[PDB]
Amino acid sequence: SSSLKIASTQEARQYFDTDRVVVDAVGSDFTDVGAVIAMDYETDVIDAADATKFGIPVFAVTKDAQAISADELKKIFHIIDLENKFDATVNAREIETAVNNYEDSILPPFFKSLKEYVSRGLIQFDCPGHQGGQYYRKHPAGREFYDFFGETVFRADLCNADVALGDLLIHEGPAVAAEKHAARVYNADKTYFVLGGSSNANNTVTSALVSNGDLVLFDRNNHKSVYNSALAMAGGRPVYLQTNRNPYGFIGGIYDSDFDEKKIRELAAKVDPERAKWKRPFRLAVIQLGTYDGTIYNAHEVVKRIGHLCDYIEFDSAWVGYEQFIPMMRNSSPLLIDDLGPEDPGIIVVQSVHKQQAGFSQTSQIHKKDSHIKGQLRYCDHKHFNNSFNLFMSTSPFYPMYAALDVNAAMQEGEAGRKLWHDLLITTIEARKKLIKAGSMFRPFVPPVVNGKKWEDGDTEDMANNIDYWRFEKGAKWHAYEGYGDNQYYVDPNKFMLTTPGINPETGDYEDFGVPATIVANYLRDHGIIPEKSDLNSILFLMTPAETPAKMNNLITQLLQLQRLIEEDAPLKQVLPSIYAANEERYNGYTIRELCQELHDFYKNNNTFTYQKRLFLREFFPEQGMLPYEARQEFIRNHNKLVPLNKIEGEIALEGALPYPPGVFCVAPGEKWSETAVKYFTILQDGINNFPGFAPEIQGVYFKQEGDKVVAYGEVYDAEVAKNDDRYNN
Amino acid sequence: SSSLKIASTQEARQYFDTDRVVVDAVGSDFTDVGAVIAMDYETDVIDAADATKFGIPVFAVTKDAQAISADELKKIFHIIDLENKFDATVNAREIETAVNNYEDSILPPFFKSLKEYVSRGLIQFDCPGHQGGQYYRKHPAGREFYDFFGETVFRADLCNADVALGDLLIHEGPAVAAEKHAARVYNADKTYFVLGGSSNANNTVTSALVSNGDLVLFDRNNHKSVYNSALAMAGGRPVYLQTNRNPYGFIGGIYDSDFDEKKIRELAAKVDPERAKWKRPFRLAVIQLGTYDGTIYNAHEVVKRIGHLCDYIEFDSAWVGYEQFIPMMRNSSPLLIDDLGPEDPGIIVVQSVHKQQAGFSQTSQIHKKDSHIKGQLRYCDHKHFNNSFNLFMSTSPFYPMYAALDVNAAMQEGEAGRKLWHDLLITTIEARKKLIKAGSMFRPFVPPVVNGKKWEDGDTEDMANNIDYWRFEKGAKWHAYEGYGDNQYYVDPNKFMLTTPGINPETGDYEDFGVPATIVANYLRDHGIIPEKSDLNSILFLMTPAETPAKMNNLITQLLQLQRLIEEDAPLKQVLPSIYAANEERYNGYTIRELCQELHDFYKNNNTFTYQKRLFLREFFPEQGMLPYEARQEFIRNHNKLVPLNKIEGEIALEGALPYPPGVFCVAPGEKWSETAVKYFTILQDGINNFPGFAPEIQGVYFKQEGDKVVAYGEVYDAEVAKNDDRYNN
Ligand SMILES: *Cc1c(COP(=O)(O)O)cnc(C)c1O
Ligand SMILES: *Cc1c(COP(=O)(O)O)cnc(C)c1O
Repeated sequence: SSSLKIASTQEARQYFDTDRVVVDAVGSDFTDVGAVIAMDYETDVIDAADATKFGIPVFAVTKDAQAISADELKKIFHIIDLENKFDATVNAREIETAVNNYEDSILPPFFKSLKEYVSRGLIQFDCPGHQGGQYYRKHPAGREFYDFFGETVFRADLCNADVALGDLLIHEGPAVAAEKHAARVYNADKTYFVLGGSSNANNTVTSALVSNGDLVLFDRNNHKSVYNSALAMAGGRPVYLQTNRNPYGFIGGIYDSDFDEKKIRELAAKVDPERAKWKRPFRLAVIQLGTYDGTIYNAHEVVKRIGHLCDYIEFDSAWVGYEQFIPMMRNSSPLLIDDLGPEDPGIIVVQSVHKQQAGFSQTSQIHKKDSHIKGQLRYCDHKHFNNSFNLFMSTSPFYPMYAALDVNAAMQEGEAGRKLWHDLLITTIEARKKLIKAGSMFRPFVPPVVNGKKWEDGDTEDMANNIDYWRFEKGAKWHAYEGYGDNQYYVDPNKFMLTTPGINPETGDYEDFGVPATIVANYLRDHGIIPEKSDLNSILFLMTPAETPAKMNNLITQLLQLQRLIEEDAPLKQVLPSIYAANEERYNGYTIRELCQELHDFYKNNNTFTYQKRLFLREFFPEQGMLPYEARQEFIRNHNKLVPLNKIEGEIALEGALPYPPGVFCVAPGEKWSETAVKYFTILQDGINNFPGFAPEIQGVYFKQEGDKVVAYGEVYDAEVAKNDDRYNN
Repeated sequence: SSSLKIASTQEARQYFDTDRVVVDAVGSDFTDVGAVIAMDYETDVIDAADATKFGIPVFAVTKDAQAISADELKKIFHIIDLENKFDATVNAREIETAVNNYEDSILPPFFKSLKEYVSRGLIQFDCPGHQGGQYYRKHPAGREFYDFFGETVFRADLCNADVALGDLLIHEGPAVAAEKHAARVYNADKTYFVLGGSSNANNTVTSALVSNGDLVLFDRNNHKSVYNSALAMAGGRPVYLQTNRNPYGFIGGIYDSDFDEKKIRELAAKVDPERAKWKRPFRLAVIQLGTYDGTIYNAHEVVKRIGHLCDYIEFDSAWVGYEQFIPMMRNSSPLLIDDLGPEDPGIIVVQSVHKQQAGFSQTSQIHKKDSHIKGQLRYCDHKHFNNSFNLFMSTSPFYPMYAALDVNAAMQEGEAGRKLWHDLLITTIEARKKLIKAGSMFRPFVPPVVNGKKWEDGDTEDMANNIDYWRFEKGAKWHAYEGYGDNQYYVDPNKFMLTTPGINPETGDYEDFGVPATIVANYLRDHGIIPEKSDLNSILFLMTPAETPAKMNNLITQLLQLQRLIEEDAPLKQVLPSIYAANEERYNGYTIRELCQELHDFYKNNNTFTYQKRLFLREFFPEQGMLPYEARQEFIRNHNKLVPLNKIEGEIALEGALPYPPGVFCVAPGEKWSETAVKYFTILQDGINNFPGFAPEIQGVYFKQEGDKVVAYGEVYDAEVAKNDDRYNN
């Protein structure tokens, strides 16, 4: 027991002697216990130690060992004979050796090395220049920071000259040791540890595979990181697949139909020989496994329906990663597709370990699963893939940030790991029942009825393993998703999503009254609860085993409290203190209902959710005036100008239009501004200039303050400036 | 005093009452003190409090205030009349208000906000998914990690849904607030906080300015990050400038001559019109301000000699940043070039804040100083420069890592900051004197004689402000640098460098006996001291105000101890325990002198340092067979094969050859393997296969295990594979 303590029951106490460490009772969560020591009859302690699925060695003290039943013997490690004092020293050695092996076995390779390295108190003259955080504590501000985070995070901040922790770049020693454990845990062929966010992780993927002018099959929901890297950077040629959207504006998956061999090819107008010739016209297809709004794909049906058309497939799964550890979710896992022939695509998975797994912000993994085509000329080897990695991977990775990727792997590994997640479904499934039965107006976006009974009337333990309760059925009265098919999509259970009053189910039109989600997000924040995101008529909360019932019931106290107030038409001053404070003029003497109604009508009258649909509907994509790689260059060269929003229609944008919702590009670079877009943006822009303290987050557009109102402006192609620029012509 | 304590003298104790906080004597370093309280006659305490240049408010308790001299009054903030009890409460209020303002004034904007945000205990449902590190503590390995780094580093790990700390991407609120303070502190026009290492910082710079086929003036010493981003990535065309090297193999600056307008242009053979036409044929010139081995440029003579030939200039100053804060070093600072006309180049500075400043690994800044040409078509605005920023900046920066860039700015700011650095010159200058006077065989790479007397016989305080003692004179008996000129280059004082026995000064040839620096690096590490790097006959130690005399004398204890043993020909077992252990066979019965001599002869007989020169000498650059952007594409497309080292001469490399020393590319991508290179690498390769436990670090080359020896192999162009690949031809 180096750091680990020892859990003993009061009776067992007097009978063991590894009194070198910290002993403590059992009502423990057993997470800092290296050995458990109890009396044989104290069977519930042996059971508690057991269920955790942790593997803590249990020692049962007896006075009649021959009497312990086989069954209990299947739960313990060693027996301690209380009536024998000659064994007192071997007893202590056994316990100590046990604790030490327990620990030596739970810690991942890199973390264990780093931890031991720091235990040496080496005199560092290498870089970081802060060396031990000792530069920091010499200055008063440096000292506040040093005492704020603590001496350790600095002590363990090391670099390349600390060879005992290996080489993280070309992967050697503990650095690669840990990456290989990640592989074993995730069922991949190589895991690359990325410390620059899945943003830079994608940059590695695309920049390794895609060559200039190569055909990229594009999921239209893709994060800016894919657009820019695969298309604008690598110079690939996208061939988009339209997306399902709905009255709530929710980001859905790809149109069931868009998955047609025949269609895709025609749809591959782009390079007729590339397409109308090849077995696989696409170098890569990049698809969003799980979207921000809870739609998870059946990785199994995609690889089958489009694998032959692409050399590799990148599943950008930043919003997931855990579906491989939740039984009912196995179909969604692409790394659990064990039967890949030489004919199907090398599969690749990019996941932000910080988002919904255990990791510090900026930590992600790249799982490489492509041995099935290891022969091929299309096959991208490690030398090539590590070349890319090294284009974006810093020459000086933050070490404590690497150990986080390492401890997350062991945390997902084993039944204990998969037990942690199950327990979360039980909590989550209960918080939702509580909200629903409690009468909340904010309702979990889940199937109303399932198996004749209603969703909240199911056995939670059944719902925690029964996918029937988490699936978007083909033809949904409730989800509104139009172009989906069977056993194609499911609802991500760790995306606690709630919808707000304002949108009608059956009818799919708006209602007369609606409670903009923003009013709710703000209320929450004002009461010490930070929501992840809140669109127009929905608010989202991100789940991981960190959740505890108290915390779930903490969110619900506030959700019921905000409702009590909206129905009682309280004063807008009271419900949203701060917004009223700042915008006291504009919101003078308002009631929440005043605002709710007002905001509500804006989008209602503005026919909002109609525009959000077309934006991702193929019969409404903008018009590619310039290829993405091209539009960039023009931008880089300064051949552009700032057309105002209103008269920018049909102008070629040199940057993507990134509004919220949904926060994906709406006009890719090189695409010429569409009538749709322009209008959606105008609803937003005017919404900004009408509801101060409620303005939607936009990107790729700039707001010039035009007297009373502010005004959007975008960087557009200027063929004239370009035209007359003698730097390029000849 | 929120966290800040209070330093009072025993006499002053009984006279003040802000007994709400922690009070403590004065023998303080004053770094956790918000107010200092003493008796008027205790003048040395008021002085100690003063010299720190911290700005701590001093309160002087008196019994005859009319008697305190003017001079002392210029040192105190407020007077405390001990003989007045009615003022007891206003006295306490004053002290408390004082401490609170002191603090509110020392903390940078972002740190202060993050710190206050965490003080609220908000219930986080946003991402990171670990939310508070509470996911981690639920698992035994997660718990070891959670207890290892502590609760705070996790608590303050936030994202976008935590709006109160602003928007770090598009820069708003506390995030931009801090970035602007960095600008004020650094004298730039915009500072961009980069959390992906100067590696990604460079990717931002080049990727914003350089357009495809643009002309890049290339410092041949440039880090892989520049080669790859400006050339291999942006597809720029380099025009190299040869580099000064020496018998120690040390990375020097650019050849004084290479800086000739006429030469540069001819030298610009590349695109005759681009050159033999334009005022500025170059879009960018990327130059290494300060190299790994101590040579710092005079930023003032560069901009003057080559500014007109380029639109912008990127000074990759990752090995520096502090020369702007050291008086004698101002010439080297580019941001302290205040007189920039519309005619001269927008100046940009990239610095790794973690390297030799105060920051966590992966932290760097990009200083944008280009307002002087803000009119121009060549002028790269923020919208364009933030576009690049956002290509590599993660959509989820690690926040604690951002506050590090923030506290580093305040730490450099003010006389207190510039006082911290000076003090370091005084320690460092004294450690070297000690080594030299003590008779060490490892000698600081400094001018032997200066001002008639010898270097270690100067007034240290004079040497800490006198550049004469840190400069490579034109024609040096001692530095061996050949192509340098006057007041062109200086020796970086915060790069504690020592050379080893083995190379002859006067003669510039090897000696008969030599002590490979690796022997020393290894000894050191074996005794709890981590050197930053150790080449063939030199070992480097990186300095910052974190150094303390005890630590300096700690290194020296070990340096004298290793010497005592080398002269006494100890057993190789004893001097290098571990190396002997592992390689017990090979080094059996060895004495250190046996190895020293052996290793020594290897490079001697191998004429090593001659090859290292030509490698950066223009009349010995490889032959560009393929432009860098091209060679990559071919690599990406798989048109390649693994030619072994020995028969790889004159083959086109698809990856740079990265040996150590010096750790810069020796064969850029597309360049065909040169005779020089091949040999240099063969010295290394054979050295690996001869001195196990002493193998040089290589990259871009692979070692296939050929029976007894291992073998280097590089990715070379394969025009045939290429030739027959029907995917590209038409
Ligand atoms: C978060 C996100 C990214 C961007 O990566 P970071 O890890 O946040 O730096 C890329 N793809 C998807 C689907 C994402 O949600
Ligand atoms: C360190 C270095 C880099 C690489 O940047 P990191 O900060 O280490 O990620 C780029 N340029 C130079 C001159 C460097 O020394």
